[PDB]
Amino acid sequence: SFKSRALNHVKK
Amino acid sequence: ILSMESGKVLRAAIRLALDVIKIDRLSRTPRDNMVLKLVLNFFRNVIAIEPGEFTINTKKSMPKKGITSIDTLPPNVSMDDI
Amino acid sequence: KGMRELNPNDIDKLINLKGLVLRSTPVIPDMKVAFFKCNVCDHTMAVEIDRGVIQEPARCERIDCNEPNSMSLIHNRCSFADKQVIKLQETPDFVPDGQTPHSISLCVYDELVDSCRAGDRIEVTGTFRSIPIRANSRQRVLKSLYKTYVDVVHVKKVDLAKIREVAAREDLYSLLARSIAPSIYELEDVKKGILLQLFGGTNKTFRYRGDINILLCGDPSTSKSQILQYVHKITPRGVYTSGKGSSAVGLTAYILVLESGALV
DNA sequence: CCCCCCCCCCACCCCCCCCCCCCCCCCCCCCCC
DNA sequence: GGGGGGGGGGGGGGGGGGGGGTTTGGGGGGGGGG
Ligand SMILES: [Zn+2]
Repeated sequence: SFKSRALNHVKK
Repeated sequence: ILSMESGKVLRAAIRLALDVIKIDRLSRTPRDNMVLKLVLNFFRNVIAIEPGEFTINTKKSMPKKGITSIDTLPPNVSMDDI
Repeated sequence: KGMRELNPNDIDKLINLKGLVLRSTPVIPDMKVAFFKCNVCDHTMAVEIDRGVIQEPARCERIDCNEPNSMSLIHNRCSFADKQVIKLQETPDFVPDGQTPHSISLCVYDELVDSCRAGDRIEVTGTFRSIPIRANSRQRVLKSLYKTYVDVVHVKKVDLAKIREVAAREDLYSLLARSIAPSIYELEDVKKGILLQLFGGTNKTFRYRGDINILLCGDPSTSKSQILQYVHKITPRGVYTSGKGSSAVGLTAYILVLESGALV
């Protein structure tokens, strides 16, 4: 699998 | 779903449910029970759709600037529509 | 002290120069505070510019975000001071006349912008300053001899109670008429006519104007030119010239741009 | 007064920069005292 | 129950490679001569 990270708009 | 004809398809969904709520508690067969459950899942899903998270590959390093924007909406949508 | 006389000892001192303004730039925006917005979390922060350097935040300020290189400069939410640069010339009066006058650039700031205009003889008081200039803008490399400028902190050019007291006098027509040129023969119909030319009439916008126009005829062997010279000194914003060989465009406006002539 | 002239205006090395790789440090987890 | 040691992730430094850095003609304005 592809090592990756999630960026979330709700914490704006 | 929310916009079209003031969301008249929502009344279509409740009418489809009403046409098995009319019959008796027992007369609602497993198919009728399932149909009511699927109508609830429809309303649940329509509430539940929400913009996705911008998910980035971390093998390659960051440039001298970070992500340009987290906005993941399609061009024909504004957040107020959602 | 003269513009020609400034030397390396002055380079951080306050100085004061007399000179002639040749021309000025438009107002130039100078960033005093930078404004940085986070691309991830939309948080904003402000940075005062230190010696012309943006102290950019390397990571986002909010500890709950703290993403690196995520801050970006929102140009039109930065805060700007005003700057203007003016070319100030050594006056042709003070030069050793066999060789050219010098000139010096001066920087003038905030509401001191546009305190003077082309053709103004002024004093400017300011810190003398020097800065290096790049050999190529793509590089840090600097040329050894610095540019110099004066960074100004002050500028200078070159009531009714009294007026009411004179207004009651009975000889006032002749009193004002004599005053325009008491050194010249009294010719007081000419002086009275000129006094009315200095008063002027009134105006109406619906065309006509409240002007007055006079022609001194008579011999070339009389003092009328000297009267004109004094009236040109007396008036606030006049001009003096002469008509022999005077071009219709030279007197008025001439040619790219059109520039105004003597009458205009 | 009219026409012609003439004048103006214009069209190979070194630095900065970026990418790639390796090491070191710091945290977490497990074991030992 | 706390501290040490082992193991894995993440960040920073250092090196290497690459790209960039004046004449001639024409029209119109302006001035001078017949
Ligand atoms: Zn942030």
